[PDB]
Amino acid sequence: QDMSPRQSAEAFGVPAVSSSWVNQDGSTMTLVFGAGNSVSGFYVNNAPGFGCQGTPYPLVGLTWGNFIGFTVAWDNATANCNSVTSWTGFAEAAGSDVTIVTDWNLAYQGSSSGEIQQGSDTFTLVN
Amino acid sequence: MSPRQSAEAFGVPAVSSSWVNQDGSTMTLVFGAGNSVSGFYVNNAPGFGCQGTPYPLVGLTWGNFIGFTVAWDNATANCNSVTSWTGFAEAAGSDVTIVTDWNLAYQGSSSGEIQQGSDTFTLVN
Repeated sequence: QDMSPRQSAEAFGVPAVSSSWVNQDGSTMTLVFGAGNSVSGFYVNNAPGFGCQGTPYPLVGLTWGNFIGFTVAWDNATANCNSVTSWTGFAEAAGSDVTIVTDWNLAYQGSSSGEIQQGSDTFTLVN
Repeated sequence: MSPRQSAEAFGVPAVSSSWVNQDGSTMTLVFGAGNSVSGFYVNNAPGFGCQGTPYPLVGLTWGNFIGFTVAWDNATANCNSVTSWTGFAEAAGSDVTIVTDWNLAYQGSSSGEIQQGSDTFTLVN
């Protein structure tokens, strides 16, 4: 009874196994639903005041129903910001639109010792 | 990046490690290729459904930084919700601690909600 990739995407509230999104800062991401409640994809940060912008970083997570969680480690071939971010949240469908309401935490190296910064991102489905 | 090197860099001298948080919740972390962590989590925290049964976890690390997610769905119990943790490991002698913050996305009183909390994990072996 493992949910198919397509069943998982439908439960989240999107038509296809892959979906494109944009947040309030114009950061973009693509989500790919797989077997085992799996979430894969990539993230492109556009948020002012952050490093590691404008290039894709892998994301991995899990999902159940309209709930999701996923992590991005800020290392790729182009740059490194020695940090990790996770998002957790819920999808809301309305008409032909979907939004994901998330909260995030970011683990990074403070000027002294490890620190965890927090925020919220709202993502809308790009059709 | 190889598993053991990732695990090392996190502060554990082994690809497989077991942890327990302040409330008695347990998890096993396996460092895989690249930046991957995979394992299982047993929630023994007061007041949550889905106690005492193992759920898959997945995440990524970089250095002593980690993020991982658990969907509260398995064959025993479904709590229609997901939790992610994000934090950092600190090593003292052969002790290793993970300080994390977590978010739980769930179906609240009248709509989706996100509850926040903090877990500290210690390395057991």
